[PDB]
Amino acid sequence: QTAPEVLRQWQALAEEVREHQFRYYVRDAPIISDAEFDELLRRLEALEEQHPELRTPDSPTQLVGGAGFATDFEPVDHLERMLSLDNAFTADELAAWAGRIHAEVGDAAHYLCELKIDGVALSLVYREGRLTRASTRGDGRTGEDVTLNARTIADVPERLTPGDDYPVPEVLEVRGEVFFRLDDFQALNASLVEEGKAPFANPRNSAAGSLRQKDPAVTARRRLRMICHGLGHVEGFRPATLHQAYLALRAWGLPVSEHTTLATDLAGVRERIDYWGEHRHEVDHEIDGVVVKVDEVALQRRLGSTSRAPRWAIAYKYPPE
Ligand SMILES: Nc1ncnc2c1ncn2[C@@H]1O[C@H](COP(=O)(O)O)[C@@H](O)[C@H]1O
Ligand SMILES: NC(=O)c1ccc[n+]([C@@H]2O[C@H](COP(=O)(O)O)[C@@H](O)[C@H]2O)c1
Repeated sequence: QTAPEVLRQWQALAEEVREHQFRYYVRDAPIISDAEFDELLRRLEALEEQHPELRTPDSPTQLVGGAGFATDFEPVDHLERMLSLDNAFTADELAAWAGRIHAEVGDAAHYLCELKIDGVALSLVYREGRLTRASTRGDGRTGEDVTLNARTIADVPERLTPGDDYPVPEVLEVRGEVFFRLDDFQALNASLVEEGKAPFANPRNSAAGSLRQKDPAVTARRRLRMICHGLGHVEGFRPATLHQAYLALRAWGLPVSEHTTLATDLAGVRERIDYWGEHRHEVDHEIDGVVVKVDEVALQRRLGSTSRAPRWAIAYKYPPE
């Protein structure tokens, strides 16, 4: 065993160094000067000379000076199973879902109405306010590790911002959608064609492909965006409602949509659906529908979920744009 202070110092220094290596090489966006970084690395190298067992092929020093940053899409489990959503395509279907909800929990349920973004699902995990893992949906229990790629998304903060009202959770699994804005999708296609590459047929395909890059620097060069729309496993945070949960996401620095509204009953839900039916074209990214969710966490627990989806939510899908 190496002495505890030595090990502590090495770990801390190596992590700080690797982070700047990632920020400089992958993102082309350093956050400390070249001089500052150089002293940092010099120090890590000194520590390793004094204790050569610390020099490993994985060290930011011994091996990885050019880069060692590749995504391999290895399977990684979600903390809580990621489900899909049941759909409704007609007024009748939606009313039937509402009725079922009424029969189980009466008039105690309110409905959060969110815009359904037609992108790529991404699950992020923050441990003690720090981003540790990001993965794809996969089969729901297990997805693919695209942590490095997710680290290049501007909207995804590496660290959560501490706030008076909302303390940083011990563990936070937050779900969101990754997408391109329409103008950015066109721009990307033009750039791809300029290099002799095939363009993407649609923004969803384009987001998926941009996200899933073995080399995260490719992802860093593209304007991916992310909007959080849900919660998985959480520790140190017990929001009464989804809407209140979104306020904490905001305080912490996570990206959330400004188009969400809280309806009190089905008439309110119906109004939002009719409204976005008329105005979804004005949003700068693709919206295929409206997701209706029982807002009260306790009611969500009661209603539960099936193996494939929540009973407490439903996606009202429009006709193709
Ligand atoms: N606001 C949203 N809330 C929940 N899920 C959303 C939202 N927007 C997009 N989605 C995605 O919609 C997926 C289910 O969609 P679908 O299979 O088309 O019915 C989710 O699993 C999410 O990844
Ligand atoms: N400002 C930075 O964060 C940063 C990080 C990594 C490398 N670099 C620059 O690139 C070279 C350093 O060696 P590495 O190639 O591991 O990073 C030096 O020119 C260094 O200043 C800068």
